Amino acid sequence: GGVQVGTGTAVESIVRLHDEYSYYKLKGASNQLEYTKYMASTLQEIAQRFP
Amino acid sequence: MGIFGTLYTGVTGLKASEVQIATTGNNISNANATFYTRQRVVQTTNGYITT
Repeated sequence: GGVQVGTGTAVESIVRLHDEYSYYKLKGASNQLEYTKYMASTLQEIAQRFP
Repeated sequence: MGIFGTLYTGVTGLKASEVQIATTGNNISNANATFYTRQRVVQTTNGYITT
C-alpha cells in the first residue's frame, strides 16, 4: 500500500557466546596444576613411603 | 436516476470502512519484536461552498 510493512516478528538462528579464551585460561591452568598436584600426590606420598 | 450514482459513491465511502480492517490487522501485527515504532491514524479538515 501507501506504507511499507516490516512484518511483525521472527526468531534468530542460534549461536554461542563470543569468547572461549577465558576457558583457555583454565585449559592451561589445568595442565600445570595437573602437574603440581599429580607430582605432589606422588612425591609426598613417596616421601612417606620412605621416611 | 442520477441519485443512483450517489449510491455507488456511498459504496466508496463504505470502502473507507475496509481500511480499518487493514489498520487493525496491520496495527496488531507487531508481536514482541522489541524494535518497533508504531504508525498512526489521521483525520482531515474540509470546507465546501455553493453558487
